Amino acid sequence: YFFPKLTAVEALAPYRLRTTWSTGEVLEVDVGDILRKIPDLAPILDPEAFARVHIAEWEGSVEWFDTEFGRDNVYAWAKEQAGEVSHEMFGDWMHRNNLSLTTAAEALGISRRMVSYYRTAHKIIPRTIWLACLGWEATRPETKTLPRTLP
Amino acid sequence: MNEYFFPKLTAVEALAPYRLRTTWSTGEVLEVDVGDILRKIPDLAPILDPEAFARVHIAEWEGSVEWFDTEFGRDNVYAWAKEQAGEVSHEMFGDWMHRNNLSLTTAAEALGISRRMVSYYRTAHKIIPRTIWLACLGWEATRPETKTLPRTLPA
Repeated sequence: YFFPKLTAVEALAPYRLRTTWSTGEVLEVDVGDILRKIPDLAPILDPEAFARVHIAEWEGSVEWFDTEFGRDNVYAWAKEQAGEVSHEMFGDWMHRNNLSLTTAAEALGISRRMVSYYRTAHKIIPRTIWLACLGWEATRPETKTLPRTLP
Repeated sequence: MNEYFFPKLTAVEALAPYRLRTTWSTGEVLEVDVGDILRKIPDLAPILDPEAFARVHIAEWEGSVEWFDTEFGRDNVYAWAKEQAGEVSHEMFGDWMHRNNLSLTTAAEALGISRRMVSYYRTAHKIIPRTIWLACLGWEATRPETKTLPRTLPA
């Protein structure tokens, strides 16, 4: 799952969006690259159709014609474009290392609850935690204790 | 499917009746005769006056080629300009998709090209090569029920 709720979206100058969330966050995000990448999204490149952006009823997604972008993906891209670590980066770290909430928690030295919060975007990911994720990847396998230097 | 037309009409100039010169955001400068279409729509008869024709411009906001009232959509004018030069228009290509009930997926599969390239051709983002249009017509002539294509046309 994904914790934040989208409460507003507004089109700026193509192809930038302003998104407002239940967390009180107001985040901007450029969706130009994805609209140019995916052929099916071509009608949205027309500046009059782009301006038509709204929240979809059922799904809480960013929509022009039909639920184009899940709110979770939009939230991650905004974090990433802003130079922060997104819940998707954290999820990718877990998936590529075949970690559960439990083994991720043990990997990082934090609680299971905290791992869940990071993966669900319930809590923003500190720089410290992402450095730890990479540090953990750089020190595999699990030795008896952590090394004094990088291998 | 919804429509997107990539080129923007950036200038229109009345030449000798009834030819126009059109400039586009693609860099293209294309001439096109509209005399035949004007003659076929009784409501457009006043435009046939050389003085009236000379007053062609781009419609405020709406963007069509206009004399009195948004007469020709820029996308149609672009298509006619291509067709009159003996080139394949995005409308010919879109008509081929439409009359065969094709999507980006089934058109791409039909022709053996990418969905992106189908979209580029459809939306006038890329000029359509002669080879591609011949392929559209060949596919229509055989409409293969399998992936494998026949050695000859059907009888």
